[PDB]
Amino acid sequence: VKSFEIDKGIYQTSNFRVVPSGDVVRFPNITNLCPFGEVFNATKFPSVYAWERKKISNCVADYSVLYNSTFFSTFKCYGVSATKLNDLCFSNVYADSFVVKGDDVRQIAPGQTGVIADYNYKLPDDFMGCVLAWNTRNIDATSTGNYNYKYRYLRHGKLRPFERDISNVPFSPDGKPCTPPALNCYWPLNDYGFYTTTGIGYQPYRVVVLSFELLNAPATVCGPKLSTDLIKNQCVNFNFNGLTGTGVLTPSSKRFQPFQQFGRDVSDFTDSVRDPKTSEILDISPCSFGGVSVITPGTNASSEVAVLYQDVNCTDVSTAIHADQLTPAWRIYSTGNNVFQTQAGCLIGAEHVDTSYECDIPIGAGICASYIVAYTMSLGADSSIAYSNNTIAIPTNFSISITTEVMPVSMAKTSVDCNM
Amino acid sequence: SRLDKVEAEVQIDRLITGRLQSLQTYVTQQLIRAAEIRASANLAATKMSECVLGQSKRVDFCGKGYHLMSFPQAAPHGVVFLHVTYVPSQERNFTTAPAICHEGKAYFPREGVFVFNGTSWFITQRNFFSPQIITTDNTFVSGNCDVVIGIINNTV
Amino acid sequence: YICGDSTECANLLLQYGSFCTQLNRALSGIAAEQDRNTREVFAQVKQMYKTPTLKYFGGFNFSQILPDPLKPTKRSFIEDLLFNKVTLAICAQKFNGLTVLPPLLTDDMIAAYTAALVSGTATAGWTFGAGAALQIPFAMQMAYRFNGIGVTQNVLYENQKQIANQFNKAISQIQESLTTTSTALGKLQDVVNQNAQALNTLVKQLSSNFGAISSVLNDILSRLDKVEAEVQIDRLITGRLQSLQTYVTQQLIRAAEIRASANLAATKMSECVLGQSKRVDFCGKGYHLMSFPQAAPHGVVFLHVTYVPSQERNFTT
Amino acid sequence: YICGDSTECANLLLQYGSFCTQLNRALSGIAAEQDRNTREVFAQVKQM
Repeated sequence: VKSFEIDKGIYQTSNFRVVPSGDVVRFPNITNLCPFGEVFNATKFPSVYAWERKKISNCVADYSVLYNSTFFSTFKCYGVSATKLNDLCFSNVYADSFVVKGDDVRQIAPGQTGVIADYNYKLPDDFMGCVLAWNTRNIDATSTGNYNYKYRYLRHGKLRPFERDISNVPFSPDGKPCTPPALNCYWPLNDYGFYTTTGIGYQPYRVVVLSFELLNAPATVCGPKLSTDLIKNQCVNFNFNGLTGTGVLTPSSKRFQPFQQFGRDVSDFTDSVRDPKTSEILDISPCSFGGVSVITPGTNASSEVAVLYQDVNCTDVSTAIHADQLTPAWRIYSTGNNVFQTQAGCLIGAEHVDTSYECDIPIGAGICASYIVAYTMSLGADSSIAYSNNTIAIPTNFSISITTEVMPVSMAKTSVDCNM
Repeated sequence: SRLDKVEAEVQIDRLITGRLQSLQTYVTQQLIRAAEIRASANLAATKMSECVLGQSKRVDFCGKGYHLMSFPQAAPHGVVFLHVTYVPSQERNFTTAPAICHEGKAYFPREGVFVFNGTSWFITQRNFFSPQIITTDNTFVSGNCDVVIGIINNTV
Repeated sequence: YICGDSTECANLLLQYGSFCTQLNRALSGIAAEQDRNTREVFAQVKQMYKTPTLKYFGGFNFSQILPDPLKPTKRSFIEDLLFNKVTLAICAQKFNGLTVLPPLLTDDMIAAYTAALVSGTATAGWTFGAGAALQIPFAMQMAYRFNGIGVTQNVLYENQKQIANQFNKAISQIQESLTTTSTALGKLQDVVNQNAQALNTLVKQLSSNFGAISSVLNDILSRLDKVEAEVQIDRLITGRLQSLQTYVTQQLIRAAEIRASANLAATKMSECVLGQSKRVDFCGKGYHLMSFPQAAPHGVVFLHVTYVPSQERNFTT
Repeated sequence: YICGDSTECANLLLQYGSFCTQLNRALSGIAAEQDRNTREVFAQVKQM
């Protein structure tokens, strides 16, 4: 508050919170190799209207064929990032494998349909993972022609995401099942023209779409990570299967469901988790917090302080002293006392007193301070009285207590050069 | 110093946006202060009409005694009043008698309570030991003497 | 509230400077104003008395108006009716960042101040304020209110026990009109309701996205890498700050409204209670013979003894 | 006020939370309070 002379009272200052200690990582003991080197190096890579689909289940996803390769035509993560990729344990990411010409990579996004990605393989608009692409002009694109693989280019309109028809429809623009060569009656089959000396926009790009089915269970596929041990009643760190964070753990009290993991109690804040190795544990993430607010008597009398904490039980707080867990990490600072009731909490530096002065500095809930003490409160000038009937007083002296009264009849007449 | 046309102005507009919300916040909070300050200012004019142009008989309104006078003095941005109050300070002890039951009829006094039944001597005021010889105008013809609590005879 | 915590985001707040400090300055001063409200509304008499518990004065019983000390709590019964009537839609520990902090003035002490005023107003002199009390027996007191309503004292003593019934049944009709009854309590309900509305609105604003990929912290920090992070984080923080700042603005407006009514509250604990507030259609809707306090959650309920004359003569002039 | 006819502007307005709800509520209660004021100032009369 920028003064040497500062007056008396609870003055606000910054936060306080408790640093976590442990590093709880709870992954299942699922240990496996993904079909990654199987899918991205397959002997089979189909067309786009006949797009391959693969579920990836119960693996340990290394993401280590990913980062050390210059082979990739488009190593690009759209709604996600490449580097924070093994940070969560997944349930059934989905590879979508197909052979395109050399220009459909731009034509693959949330959006960016064109004709090929709207007549052969339709994309979503909410959940994304990563697209991976490469060329295989040295095996597939034979300069004599590789007319083996095809695409479709005639249909009544657009599509919904992740949806496929193998049906070679001999198209006519109002139904009408034709035999080509009839009028407006063709077949949608169209070769790829894949030569070894073919153009750059004509290259056979074996392209995989990755959808990331993001945690619709206690999941399966982790990354190369290290599950650790549980702690209760202590603020620790997290990284669960699709969760992270910082909190205080205790067991649950649910009617918990078999498909279920989360609790979001008041709104969207998860507040109870099922451990991936069969435990039911509430996650009270408020480790402890509130703001410090210094009691000081005014520096014409003292430099003796007391640090009033707020959302505290004074039990992890003496710990946060003597395990050094307070983020206002204090140097010259002991544990003289710990007055704690009136559930506003921890008052390091005053004492329980019944001698009730006029309540100088009002503390938290009813408690007040003096000298330094912190009693509760005098209610006022107590009186024992017995109002009988005829007995009546009338004053015969007085005073004229001229008091102040202070009424601010203007503020500073201000103005702003909003042009300056 | 490194300005281009476009993206530099986008940063500038970020500053304009922040400064503008901040200033507009300042405006709005000033206006809040203005509303609070003007309710109080109306109070100040109100008190200077009541307390200063006269004696505001409504009690503990100007002064925290009973407001005998008041005195304004100016100040930067505000004003300070000096309340000439009235705080009584002493005590008697006497009995009461709500009537003056003299001839069999009751006499409720002057309404303005406590007939001085300090040995039924007189009738006194609200706030000082202020005796009155009981006569034709210390009371009135008030029914007859039936629901009295006190009897005061020898009214001559 | 903004920035539950991860790491980046405190620095990203401090990119906007002292804004957390301004908010807490505001809400702290607000809280201090509520303390002031509770003081200047409530802490109006030093000279607190004993609850005298004679509880019958001429004929005039304050049954359940006062607390009754043989109960466990020293609350009056009507307060408790009010407590159970008002809905509310170890430590209180959220992590929405929010706290309904407890008051200074503890609810028993709230009740003690109110009930003390009940006592010393029912007892202890119409002269009440400058001084302490002057031993005045409550029939002289509301007889003095008859003198301040423009009539004699004949109307008191010759109607005395009648008046008793006329009051006391009325009190019990109060205990009619308050027990199973209805929304003639509405304004404090509105206060707590708007608190819940603004507050739950503010919570849902944390659930509110501001155009970002997620609407929650650290799930963004499941799938981000770089500046994109602080892009959507700054979108979040400005949106959450606008929401929170609109909140602070409106709380301040609520403070303004609530303190105008609190000026009224101390005003009617002064002018209506401590003497006769001779102004007209002010305390109740009659002539204000008396009025009493009642403690309440977040507020107060006054108890206005009006005086409603209703018959007809017709006489020539 | 904010986009009358749209597809996208309604969608992005949904993306900004319950703003509109609060605004409707606030001005509505403002309206309601002025009607309250209209009762409060004027309508004191028992018998017209």
